[PDB]
Amino acid sequence: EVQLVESGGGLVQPGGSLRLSCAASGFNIYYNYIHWVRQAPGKGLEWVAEFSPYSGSTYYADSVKGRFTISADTSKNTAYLQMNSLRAEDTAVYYCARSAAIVDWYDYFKGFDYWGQGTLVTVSSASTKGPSVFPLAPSGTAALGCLVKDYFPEPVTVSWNSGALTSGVHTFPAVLQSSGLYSLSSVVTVPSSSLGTQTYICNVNHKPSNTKVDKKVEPKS
Amino acid sequence: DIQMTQSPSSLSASVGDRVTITCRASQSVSSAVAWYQQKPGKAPKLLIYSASSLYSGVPSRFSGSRSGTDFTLTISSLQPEDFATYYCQQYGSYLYTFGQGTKVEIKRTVAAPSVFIFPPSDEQLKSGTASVVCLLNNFYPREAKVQWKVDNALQSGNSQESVTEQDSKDSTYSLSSTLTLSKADYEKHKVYACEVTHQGLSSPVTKSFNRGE
Repeated sequence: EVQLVESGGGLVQPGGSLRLSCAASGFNIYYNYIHWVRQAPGKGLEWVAEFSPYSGSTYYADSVKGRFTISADTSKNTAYLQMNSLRAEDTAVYYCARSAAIVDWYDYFKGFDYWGQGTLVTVSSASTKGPSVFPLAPSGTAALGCLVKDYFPEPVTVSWNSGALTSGVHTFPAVLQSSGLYSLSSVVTVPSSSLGTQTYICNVNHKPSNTKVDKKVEPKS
Repeated sequence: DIQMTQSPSSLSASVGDRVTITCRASQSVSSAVAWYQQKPGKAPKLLIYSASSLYSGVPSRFSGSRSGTDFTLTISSLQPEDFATYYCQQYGSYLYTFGQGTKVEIKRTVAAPSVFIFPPSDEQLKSGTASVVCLLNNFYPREAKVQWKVDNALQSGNSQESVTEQDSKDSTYSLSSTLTLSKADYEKHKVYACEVTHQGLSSPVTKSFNRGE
């Protein structure tokens, strides 16, 4: 079974460098075409590069020409994408895709057949900051939640009641504040009668910084 | 600011509908147009390749056709698993380009949002910043306007929105607007309001509060 595995992404500073690797299985990448496609958060797909080790030809999108170099190593059946002079707009999920060899000169391009799961690359001068979790005060059914704020980089997984409360939860997509840090909210809708007896604690998980926070929510006086 | 790709356009449809997404391709001789399907958090999946050929494993409701320069993707009977984002791909001048993106969305009756406004937690005021959030729970369509009012003064530029993905069964959306203020500016005003307008609201709904109950 053909599989494409991306790796190498993470946090990089503006003007810094990064090198992604696309380890392939199930097929020999030699005669085929390896591509790199990136997708900004909430945006569409953008092809950036294509490589064919048989012909050695490298083709890049105009938005990355001169900064991105695509290559491969047939010894390990792995392609590479070296990114130099990285800018903030280069922050995206980077997929590596495979295009089959030109077997028919009429149907010369038969689409990007298989894709990888993609690796996230964040270009920002911010530092890895732990999330600051704050409770959302709950004033026929009441609404409460948690506000996690000033964390970097993405993502953050939020659970409720150690993963036992799932019906009615709303973990919103994160927003990028002007300070370069991320901030999202996670609300929930639980009956007001069970607000005093049943305790509601949100489990905030930031794996980049290894910060586990369990903040309880209670109505103010 | 510097957007590298436009956001995916929306298309409201019901299950069983017949949809046809057109891809304007000036490179008609490059009839290698391919269509892809992408769902939230997942990688794109090849559906149509070489303008009209069906990829191995894709249901029969998907079809591709080319009429001169216009390439189309047609779903005969829209199914619950078909609501996703669809991209068109063109190969031209040694460059591969993807389309803008068409997000097929489930259509339902209009549902007014439930509004809740939450003052900041005192642990945050001690940090030096105030964050008032406004919750818009379970509404349709996703088009909603949130206006922050500080002492009956209309705000702009000191808030950020965030809308969730459509619910699979309710077909609803949820918005969270976070008004961020400093500890000094927050203590200088009393009433903070969150005005919400929607298609299902004949009049704007305001959920407000006073600093300190």
